[PDB]
Amino acid sequence: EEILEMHGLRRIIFDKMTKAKQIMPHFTVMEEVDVTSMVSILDSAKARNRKVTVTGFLARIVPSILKQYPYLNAIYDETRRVYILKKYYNIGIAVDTPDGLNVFVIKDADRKSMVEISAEISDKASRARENKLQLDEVQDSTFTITNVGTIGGIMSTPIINYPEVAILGVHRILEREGRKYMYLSLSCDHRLIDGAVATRFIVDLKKVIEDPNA
Amino acid sequence: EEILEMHGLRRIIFDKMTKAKQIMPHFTVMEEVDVTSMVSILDSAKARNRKVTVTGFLARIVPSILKQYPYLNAIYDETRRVYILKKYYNIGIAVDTPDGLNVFVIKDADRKSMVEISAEISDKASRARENKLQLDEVQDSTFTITNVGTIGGIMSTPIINYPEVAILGVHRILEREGRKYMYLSLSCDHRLIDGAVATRFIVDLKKVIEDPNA
Amino acid sequence: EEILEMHGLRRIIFDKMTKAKQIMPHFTVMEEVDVTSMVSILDSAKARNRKVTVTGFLARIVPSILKQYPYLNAIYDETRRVYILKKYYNIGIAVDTPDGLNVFVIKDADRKSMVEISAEISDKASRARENKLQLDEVQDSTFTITNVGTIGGIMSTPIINYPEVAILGVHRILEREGRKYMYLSLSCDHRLIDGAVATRFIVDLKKVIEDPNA
Repeated sequence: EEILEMHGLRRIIFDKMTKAKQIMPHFTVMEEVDVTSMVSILDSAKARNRKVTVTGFLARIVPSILKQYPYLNAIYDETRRVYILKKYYNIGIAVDTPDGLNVFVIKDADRKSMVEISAEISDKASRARENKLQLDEVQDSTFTITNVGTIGGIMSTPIINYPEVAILGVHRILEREGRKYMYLSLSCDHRLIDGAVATRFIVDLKKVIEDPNA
Repeated sequence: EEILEMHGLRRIIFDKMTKAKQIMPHFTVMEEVDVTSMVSILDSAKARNRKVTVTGFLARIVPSILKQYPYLNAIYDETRRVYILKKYYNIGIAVDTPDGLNVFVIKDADRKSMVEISAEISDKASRARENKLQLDEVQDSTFTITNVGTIGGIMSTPIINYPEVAILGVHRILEREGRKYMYLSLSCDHRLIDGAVATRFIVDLKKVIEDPNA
Repeated sequence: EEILEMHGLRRIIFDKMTKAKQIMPHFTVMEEVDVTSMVSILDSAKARNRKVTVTGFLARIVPSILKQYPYLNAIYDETRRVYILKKYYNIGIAVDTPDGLNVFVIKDADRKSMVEISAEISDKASRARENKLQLDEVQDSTFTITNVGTIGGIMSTPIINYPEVAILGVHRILEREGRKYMYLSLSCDHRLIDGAVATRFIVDLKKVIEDPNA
């Protein structure tokens, strides 16, 4: 066998993790979403004004509900028993780059329209692959979203990006009967966030992918 | 952006949850259940009787299945080595108060009718929203159950209330095809609760909800 | 109320699990699989070929796909600094004993046929539930599987057999359309197995169960 060691980016992502759930107890909850009301909304706009990705539409909605539920847009400090509830919203996006999993951020997401946020993730991801991305662009994720759906998968239990307080898992689309379905999940620090309040969050969010007309 | 320090109640959970998935490695399972037979025994004793809730119900069945699966109801102590299994089954239950989440214990659930159990849940739940609960009433839980199935959600990897040795996760009543199913989840310390002996229990339970004609 | 502490097997697993989800942080993804082609492939081969098990079938394909993601067939280490990816494929498949859970290795599995495999898995099994098993047959698992779908449960968050770096949960099969599906959960270490690769693995498994023919 060939023993192989640890890298830079690999040593980072190793470390982020060994710590993330060294000190954040993970709770994870899910619902499903009648995404048919969603799915077509991109297809009509993928018709005129490419693009809006699935990643891209979600990041559009997610902030305005973290607005109602503040406990989820927050950070975990080393002053120990402490807080940082961030009022501004820069959301993280986990992408696969040939070296290892890289998180980056959408500058004030609660400001950007559908297309912009989607043109940006396009801008940064292929730039994230060619490993030419900059110090400021990977920093200050108040919250973060992980899509596996462009590969596959029903539902996962993702590990929260430290030191945020919450992460959200996008997955593959379904087709139950005869509507378009998809499972979403939520993982969080089960101390700064209850059971109930994590779930109360996903339903208010679900309701705006349920009703994009709201 | 805002700050602050860890609160009385919130801090008790903070510590409890860190010392939860800090000592106890988590294993969770999910089994689907047909609650159709259940739903209408809810709707029939909703009218000619009253109460007997989605929660208040399960609390009635669980203590007897724990009579068969002894490993599931014991609390984990100070000393490593030791386990202590308990022969007296009172279940704790997960109510969200305004002051943070709570766990009260309807005692010896094996000697109270679905009605008492579902009065006692609401009796105590109503007072839990004023933390006007007695220190006595929130004690000694051998097992615990948690209902987001009021607020929403189809699936969970929940956190065992420490020092108990497992937990059960109640969810939303999805209607697939023409009958009613809700997913259940059970997490537990996989040090004494094996791969099988977890599934074996939630598989034995799956029966009891799937025919309350028992 | 009964003390009862720790025995032989109980100690080996307790200790093995305490330390498992104590170093290795646990990310896990689920995929649903159309096993109708598999299931009918069993029954045509059961009416005449004595074998093959749900396990053993899965087990045959497993090493094939580890030969495509080098990372999942690996085992963690002493001094932190190291990782050792394994090149031969020995799949440890875990069944029940009377004392608790056991794991044993169906060794160099990429060579053996589905009939070959399933005869071995059922052999070592009835042995291990008699605790009549060699130090030999419990050697170098490069990768672990856990079928509780013989008991029930659509899914679980199975914890990786230490220090192997991936695991796979096998589950209860349910009829939908009604076609035939079950869920496939793969847990693993999130230090190496980035999100995308876990999924990229269990879409790459999901695709083989669905097309056993090309």
